[PDB]
Amino acid sequence: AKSRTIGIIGAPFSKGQPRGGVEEGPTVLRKAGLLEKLKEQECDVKDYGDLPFADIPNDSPFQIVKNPRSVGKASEQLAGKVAEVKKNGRISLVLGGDHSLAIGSISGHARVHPDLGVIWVDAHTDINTPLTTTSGNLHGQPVSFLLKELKGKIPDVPGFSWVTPCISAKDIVYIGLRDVDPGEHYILKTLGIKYFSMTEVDRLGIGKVMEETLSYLLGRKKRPIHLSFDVDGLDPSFTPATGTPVVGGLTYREGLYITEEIYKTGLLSGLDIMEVNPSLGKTPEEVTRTVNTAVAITLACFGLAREGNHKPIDYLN
Amino acid sequence: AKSRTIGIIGAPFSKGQPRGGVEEGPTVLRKAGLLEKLKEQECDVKDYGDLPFADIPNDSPFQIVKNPRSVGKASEQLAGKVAEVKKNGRISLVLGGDHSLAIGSISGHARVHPDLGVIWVDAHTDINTPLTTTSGNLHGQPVSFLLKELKGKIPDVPGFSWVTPCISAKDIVYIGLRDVDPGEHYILKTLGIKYFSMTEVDRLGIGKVMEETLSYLLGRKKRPIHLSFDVDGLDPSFTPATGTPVVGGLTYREGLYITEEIYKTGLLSGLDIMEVNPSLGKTPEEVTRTVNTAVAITLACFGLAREGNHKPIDYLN
Amino acid sequence: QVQLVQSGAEVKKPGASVKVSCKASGYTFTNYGISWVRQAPGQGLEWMGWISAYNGNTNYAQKLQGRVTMTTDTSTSTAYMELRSLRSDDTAVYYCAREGAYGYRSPYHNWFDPWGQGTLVTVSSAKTTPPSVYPLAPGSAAQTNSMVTLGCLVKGYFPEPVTVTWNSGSLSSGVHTFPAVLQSDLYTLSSSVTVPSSTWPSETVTCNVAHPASSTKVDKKIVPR
Amino acid sequence: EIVMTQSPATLSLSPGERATLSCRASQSVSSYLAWYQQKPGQAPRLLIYDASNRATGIPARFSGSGSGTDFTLTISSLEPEDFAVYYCQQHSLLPRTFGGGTKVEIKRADAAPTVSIFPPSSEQLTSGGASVVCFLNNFYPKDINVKWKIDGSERQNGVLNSWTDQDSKDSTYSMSSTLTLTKDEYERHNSYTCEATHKTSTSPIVKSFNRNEC
Repeated sequence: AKSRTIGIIGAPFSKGQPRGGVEEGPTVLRKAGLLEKLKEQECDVKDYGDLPFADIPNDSPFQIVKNPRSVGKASEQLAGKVAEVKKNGRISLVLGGDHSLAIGSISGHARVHPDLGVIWVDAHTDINTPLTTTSGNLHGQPVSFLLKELKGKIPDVPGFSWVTPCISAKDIVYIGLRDVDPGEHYILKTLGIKYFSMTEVDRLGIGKVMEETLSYLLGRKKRPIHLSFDVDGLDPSFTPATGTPVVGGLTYREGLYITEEIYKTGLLSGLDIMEVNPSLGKTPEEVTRTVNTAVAITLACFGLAREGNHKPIDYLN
Repeated sequence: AKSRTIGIIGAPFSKGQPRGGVEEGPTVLRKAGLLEKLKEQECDVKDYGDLPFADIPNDSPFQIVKNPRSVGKASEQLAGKVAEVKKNGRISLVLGGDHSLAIGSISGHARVHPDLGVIWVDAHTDINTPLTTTSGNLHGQPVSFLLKELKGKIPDVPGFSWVTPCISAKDIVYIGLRDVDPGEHYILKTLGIKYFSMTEVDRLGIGKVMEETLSYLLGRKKRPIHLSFDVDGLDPSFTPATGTPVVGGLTYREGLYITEEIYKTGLLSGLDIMEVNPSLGKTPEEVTRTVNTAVAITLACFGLAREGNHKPIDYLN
Repeated sequence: QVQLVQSGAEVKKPGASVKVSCKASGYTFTNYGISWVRQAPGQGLEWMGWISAYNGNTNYAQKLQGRVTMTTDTSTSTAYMELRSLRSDDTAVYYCAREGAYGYRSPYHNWFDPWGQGTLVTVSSAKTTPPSVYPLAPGSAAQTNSMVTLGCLVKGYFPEPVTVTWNSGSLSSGVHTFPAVLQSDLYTLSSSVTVPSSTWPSETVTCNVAHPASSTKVDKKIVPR
Repeated sequence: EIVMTQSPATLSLSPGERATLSCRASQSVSSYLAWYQQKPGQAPRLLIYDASNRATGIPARFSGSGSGTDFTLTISSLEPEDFAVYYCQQHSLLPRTFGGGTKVEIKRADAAPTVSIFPPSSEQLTSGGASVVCFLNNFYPKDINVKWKIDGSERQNGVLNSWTDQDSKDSTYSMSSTLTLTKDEYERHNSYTCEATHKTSTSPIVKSFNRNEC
């Protein structure tokens, strides 16, 4: 079909967040069988394999941003691979890893489709500059490189010289914001980004939230949608084995509803499953709940509706 | 600012409910740092300290109501302290303890503002008389002393001779009722109190419930609002270390939404955090979830919106 | 400056907890997370848990799940570490150090730079007993050699440590107070020396041993025979 | 449960040239481990925070390398105050094991131990014990085995040994051969012997006494 034609791109990268272990991000999302659970329904899955990420030995930090050249090279390599799989007409399923990969995962996606939108399901806004950061991590700063309206307010970080800004401020929608910096909320209200934080999700319900999201991004003109999902955007009772768990977020139900309404537009054209950390489960059953949740999110992105799916042939014979 | 000017009043009192341990109610809500988590945003926090509660040795019971003089003296002392901090223009953050303190926590609040309203978030209605009770506890009877329409149906309990009724029947709104006596529901339907039990919360959603609550109390005239929150009004998967846990209640999300919509009226003028019992957690992690939940509820009452908060100065420099 | 102060050197038999304060000064608390690490004497440093001060995250270690509980006290910024079902393998120095909260607002930190000064924890059911100093010193006779030193033993004291000086600490050459060693009967043994030669017979030297946990002093006058 | 292995189990280098060390991981820690300076009886002072970059008050001379399996700690300007039990620590995997111990000693010409043996007291005979220790003092390096004998027949299960930290001036070591018997076992035998064994001692130094000899 046009949709559910998946090119999986693994990304074992952990130098944008401190809690290591997301190097085994694609390892666990594949050994829990994302491919074979995609291959029941008609998903032409082509595994492009995990990427080889080089290890720069002289990784001198920035002022506050630490390990910047590793993230620059990893996101440049990932943006090349994503533009490769989007010139093949597939849907770039990137799965990591951490949100420090989303710089390349959206830049390479915009090398093929320059007028996309991003639905950013995360607990956090991830919109810090290298100046407004307090953390100094790059799993908290992907969006600020990608917005066109923050050019000039971003210093020339070592490694990010290739990053051309790709999306506008009014072409990114947040869902599930509940842990926002003061600097992040100042940027979020200055640029006027249409966000749906947990206040608005509790106000409207996830049906009205997804309706207003799809009317905001697709109501003007049909265009590709890049769900950059994150697994702390769900509640930690569903995904506890994630890097920065923030309590009281989206349920497993509401997460599946977001993904199903993105699928039934028929314009999902890129997906990110980030921050899966299979070593922060206090039991391995916690890791099992996290990875089964992320697998079910990915499957509901690519056609597994909870109502069920039938092949269009007769079964009553 | 006008709001978020908090005068904290501790209240280590446990003689209105049988499960002792809420004597260490303010002890744990302060050693989890409610003050310092208030002091990031501009909250002029002034700790008025825990109260000294005298121990009456000849505490003879009533017919069914047991320990009545201790609750009478504790609520008289607390009502004096609350009227003291409301003549200072602050917001009376009372935190206990148990709902047997809410008699004084609303009487002293009405010594300064005689036309207030109460949003009563509890699993229970707490509206028993000393006659209609079966429990004989006073954590189940604060509201009946405070309603003006139950004068004459309340016997002269030893200790409660000072209690002048303060609020009317149509100036109190319940949210989260799911464990109601027959006597309590008879009073609740005879007086016509506008309650939002879990049937109406599931029907309308917490957005429509809080909209109808604020339209019911503030739609006629601007007046102070006294959120008397209780931590069994939330679901026991979020606050298990409470005195009378009733399953299937408000989520952590819906609880934070109630508090945020009370804040954004700009008329919150008194707060109660009651029934926190740090010895009923079966693990200390259960106590940790309870106290972090109650701290997050209090912070969202006093300005911590989940969208984030910025100081009104430039950060992009 | 950035510090961590601990208190105090406590001994518990197999019994109740070893709740240890770790007072955090200098830096902003609720912006980093204090971990804890044990050290048996002459051994490595086994990690044993980490609380965050952002929001009370437990995150304990393997082999003790279970035994440790760890909370915060973020008004007065101390951090506590309890233990349950104590055992004589827990004769360790309990350090507390700061990982940094691995939440989202907390700065990048992986590397433990306030470190607390350590806490002497020996878990044993012996009783507080005064020591018993047992030397001799024929200093200085001439048995077979030209270098006859003089030394003492310290027997049967609990808990640690003793303080052994020679001629009230005035005799200083060769002073090497030997660290203790635990018996088979859960008691302790230690020693010390100075170094005279065989050519100093008029040196009546007393080892001045004081064990203040039993608050007794034994000064041993030694005469050769 | 990553086991961290340190390749120099012991080390003894003079005030002088480089004192390069090693910490080998079981996995790829990938530029995420630290180095410490635990002097005995003290808090382990941090040397290097994440494989390099010289943490905040380190004097002038403690660079290092890593990235990402076996990491090297270099002491280029040796500075003999730095004789401390160093430790490496992985951080970016749980649980957080440390290294093993890299006890950097002091180098001197190999000194010979002074061997002497001492009887129980008469006040011990009023208390009811037997306590004989063969003492060895001012040697280098540490390795000495000491054997006890019941007039020639060997002793076990009471033979205890104890080492000090290395002295600052002569840079030597000392060991007591702690041994305790009972009063009834003391009067049975007389010739209580001590068999020393040091690298400087080509012959085993046998120092003995007799009961009530001196």
